[PDB]
Amino acid sequence: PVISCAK
Amino acid sequence: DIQMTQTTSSLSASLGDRVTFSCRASQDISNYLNWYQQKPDGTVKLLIFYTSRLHSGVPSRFSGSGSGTDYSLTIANLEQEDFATYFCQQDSKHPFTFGSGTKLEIKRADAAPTVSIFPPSSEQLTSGGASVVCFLNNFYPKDINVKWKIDGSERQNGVLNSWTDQDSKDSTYSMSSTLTLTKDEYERHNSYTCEATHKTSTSPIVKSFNRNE
Amino acid sequence: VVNGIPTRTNIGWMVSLRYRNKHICGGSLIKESWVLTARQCFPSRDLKDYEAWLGIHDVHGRGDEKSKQVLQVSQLVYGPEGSDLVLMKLARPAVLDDFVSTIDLPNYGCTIPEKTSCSVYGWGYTGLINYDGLLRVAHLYIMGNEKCSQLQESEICAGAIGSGPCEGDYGGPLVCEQHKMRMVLGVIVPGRGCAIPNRPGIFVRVAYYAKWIHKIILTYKVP
Amino acid sequence: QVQLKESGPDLVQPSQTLSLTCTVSGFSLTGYGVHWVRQPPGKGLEWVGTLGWNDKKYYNSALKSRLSISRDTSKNQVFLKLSSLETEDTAMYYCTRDGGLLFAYYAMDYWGQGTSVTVSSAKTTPPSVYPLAPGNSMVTLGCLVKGYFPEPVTVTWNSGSLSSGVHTFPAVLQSDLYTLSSSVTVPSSTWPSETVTCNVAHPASSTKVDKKIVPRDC
Repeated sequence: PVISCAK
Repeated sequence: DIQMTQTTSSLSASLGDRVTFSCRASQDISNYLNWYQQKPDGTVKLLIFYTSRLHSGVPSRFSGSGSGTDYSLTIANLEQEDFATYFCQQDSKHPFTFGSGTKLEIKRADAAPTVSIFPPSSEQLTSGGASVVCFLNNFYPKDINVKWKIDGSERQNGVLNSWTDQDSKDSTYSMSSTLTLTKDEYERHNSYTCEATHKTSTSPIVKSFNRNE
Repeated sequence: VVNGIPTRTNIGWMVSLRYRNKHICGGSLIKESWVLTARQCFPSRDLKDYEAWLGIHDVHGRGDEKSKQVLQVSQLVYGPEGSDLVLMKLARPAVLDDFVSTIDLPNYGCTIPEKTSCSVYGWGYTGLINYDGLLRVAHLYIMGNEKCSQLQESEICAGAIGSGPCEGDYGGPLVCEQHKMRMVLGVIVPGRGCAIPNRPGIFVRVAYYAKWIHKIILTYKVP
Repeated sequence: QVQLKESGPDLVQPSQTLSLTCTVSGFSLTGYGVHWVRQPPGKGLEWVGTLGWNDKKYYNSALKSRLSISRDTSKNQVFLKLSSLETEDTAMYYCTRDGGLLFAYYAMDYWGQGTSVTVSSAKTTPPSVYPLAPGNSMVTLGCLVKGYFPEPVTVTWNSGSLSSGVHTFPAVLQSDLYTLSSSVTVPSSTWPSETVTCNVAHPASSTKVDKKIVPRDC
């Protein structure tokens, strides 16, 4: 659903 | 070293007042001046970075103002939590430097100190020392001066003063003064006086005892 | 930037895009040879018109005599129709450093949490007399899209205070931190007004073209 | 959230070397700088120095010749060191964060709680407790807690009974030993008829003295 921006 | 001068050491106010603090730099800082709040438990918070920019959590009654050398911080609608010490600091040149701080106390009706003297106790005299204790309780405002006289001639060495933070109940202050002495010299003299000069009277409050009686 | 503050150091991923020996707008360095900037930033198609300046605090480079790097623009790669995005290739590659550094890019498709604290940097319009030339920064917060349209999946909403990026700041980066890593999440493109308070800016969502960017980097080779 | 805590010893001796550690969380020392600030007992804040996001070091001017700052990015810690310690280095030491590269100012926007650091060569010493007795409606008594080390000392009256009319004053030091005093104000009907005694505890010497306040026999 909500995907993270930091790797 | 860039010298941030903060001339007012304390500043008394009441709830809802507009209160201002200021710094003056020894040279142009170009708006590189920050303000912090140190609460009585020692907690420090950032209030304002650059001259006027407000930090993310800071309630909106704070603001900044200055340029060149003269900068200042004000609180409209003073609230209880705002009673703290306020510090400024310059970022122009390394090394960063602070100002002496301004402690914001709570205003109150003037109060005359309760002055109370005590001779050196028996225990201590057998031990080899002599100490006279002069208490001064529940006065306002904090400014107060204490002089010791040993047979009318003033002593300053070995005097030892201490001051309570502002009382959380009756908003007064309080101070101890302890003249400390050798037994040998204590018993060479008779009268022992502490004098308290204070806004609340033009004539100093004197509390005395003679070693005879 | 209007109503920003000057940076204390020179930001390492910041590039001053120079059009005909004048700074026209901004740009963020993402690879040793690749700069990401906005479409509105290239009036001409002749490559000899442009240079790229790195490792500078001052837009004329006055302070940063030991750290500036001027690189020629080898090629323009144009983003998809509607992106307003331009990947700039450099002739010789940037020499990485403390004063010159890359900025990481976000995972493809990511939605950045609302209220995230972000930042815009640029040497653009200050609104004030005597712009000292020093790089500037403004602090923004991610917001909901409905707070802006009064939106496409290629745009994000961020606002402050009444401050923001303005003319001269375009093609510069929106920079946010999550999980202790700063990425470039939007790119500054001309919005309705400049630094109008209570009117958040629209940025083109880097995360929506992030996969596109790697398709280019893997394809357009450098000498 | 952004957090910082300071954690070194709290008592060191002159000519030694202080070693403090700042343990950060919520941010990465690579994009943010850390500042040391100290505060002598009773004075205002003093900037000690800083380690920048790029490992550049700037020091307070009076301290620079015996100061040092370092960091481990993997261990999320910034290390303070102060050589050739003076008594006057006694102060609370905080650590703080920059705006780093995201915010690009040098203001300290997050603050540690502090850690107390005391410098002296005193030997642990218990207090001598003397009673202060008068020598008209109210009467004020109190007791003097002389020459002890180190802090602290907890003072009560009638084991917590007498609470209201107390004033217990901050420790001040006379040369290298602390002196303290307390005062208590009871109705003259309370004293001497009833008992007033001050209770004094000095944990660092496992001392716990009571002492009753009695009128003087002239």
